[PDB]
Amino acid sequence: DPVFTFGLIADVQYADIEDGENYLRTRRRYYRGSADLLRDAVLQWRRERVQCVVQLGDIIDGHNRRRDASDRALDTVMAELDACSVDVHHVWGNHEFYNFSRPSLLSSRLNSAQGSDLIGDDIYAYEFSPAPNFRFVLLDAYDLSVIGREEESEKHTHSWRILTQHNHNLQDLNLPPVSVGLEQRFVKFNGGFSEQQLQWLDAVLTLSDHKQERVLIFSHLPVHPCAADPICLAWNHEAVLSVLRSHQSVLCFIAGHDHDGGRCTDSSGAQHITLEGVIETPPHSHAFATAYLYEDRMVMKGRGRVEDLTITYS
Ligand SMILES: [Zn+2]
Ligand SMILES: [Zn+2]
Ligand SMILES: [Zn+2]
Ligand SMILES: [Zn+2]
Repeated sequence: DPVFTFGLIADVQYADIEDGENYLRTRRRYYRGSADLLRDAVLQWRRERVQCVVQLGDIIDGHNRRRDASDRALDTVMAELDACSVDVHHVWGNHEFYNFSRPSLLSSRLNSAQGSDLIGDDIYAYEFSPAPNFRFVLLDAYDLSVIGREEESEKHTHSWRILTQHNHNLQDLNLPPVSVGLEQRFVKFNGGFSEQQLQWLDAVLTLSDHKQERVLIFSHLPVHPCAADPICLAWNHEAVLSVLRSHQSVLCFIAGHDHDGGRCTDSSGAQHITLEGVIETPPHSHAFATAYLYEDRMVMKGRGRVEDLTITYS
C-alpha cells in the first residue's frame, strides 16, 4: 500500500509546427505529437488517482518564440495538464528560458512554488513534504546560466565568465568545446547551481537526515555522468554530487534534458534517473511514468521508452 503516488514526465517541448530533428540529425522531434502523448499520460494518471505530477521542464519548445506563439503554446499544454485535477510541479529548463524571462515565468502558470523556497533570492527552487517521511526538492539548474539571467547582472556576468573560460566558441556557445569527455557540458544550453542554492540544498538534506526523511530531488539537468550524456550535465555537476554523497536522506535525483534518458546508482546508493524525453518519442511509442513511494521501496512504472525501476530503501 503506497504512502504517495505521483506522475512524472520530461521534455514535452510542444509546438504547433511540423516535425523536425535535433542538430546532429540523429533524432526526430515530434512537436505536435507531444500534446497527444501528454493527453494520454494525463488520462492514465487520472485512472491511477495520482496525488500530484512533476514535470521536468522544456514543456514548450523554444521554436514557439521564433513563431511568436509562446503564450498560446503554453496555454495548450496547461489545458492538458489541468484536466488531471491535481497539483502539478513545474521544473524550469532551457526551453522555458528561450520563451520567457524569469519575471514572466514567475507570474505564469509554470510557477508552482506558491517547506521553504528561494524565490525571494531570485532562484526558482523550493521544497515541501507531500507525505509523512518524504520530501521533494525542485532545483533551478539555470541559476547560473547565460540564457536564464539578465545581461549585465552579477549572476549573468559570473555565468558568462564560467562558460567562456571553458568554451571558446564565442560565435556559437551551443557548440561544445570538445567532442569527448565531461568538458562537453560547457555549452549555452546548460547551466549550474549557485553557491547560495547548494548551501540551501545541503541544509535541507541535513534536516532530512535528522528527521529520517527520504528525499527526492528534481532538476532539469542531470548531475551524474553514469546517468546522462556528458553534453547534458550541469556545469558544476560534481559540486552537486559532493552535496548528495554527504546525506543518507537522498533517495533519488530525477532529471530530464537528455532525451535519450539514463539511470544509475551512485556508490552512495542514491539512484539517478534521467527521464526519456517526450519530444523525441514517436506516436507509436510513449515516455512517461508513475512513481509509487512505499514504506520500504519506491517503484516507478514507465511506459514506452521509460523502463520500470525499483529502489529498495537503505
Ligand atoms: Zn528538452
Ligand atoms: Zn561560480
Ligand atoms: Zn570552471
Ligand atoms: Zn533541456
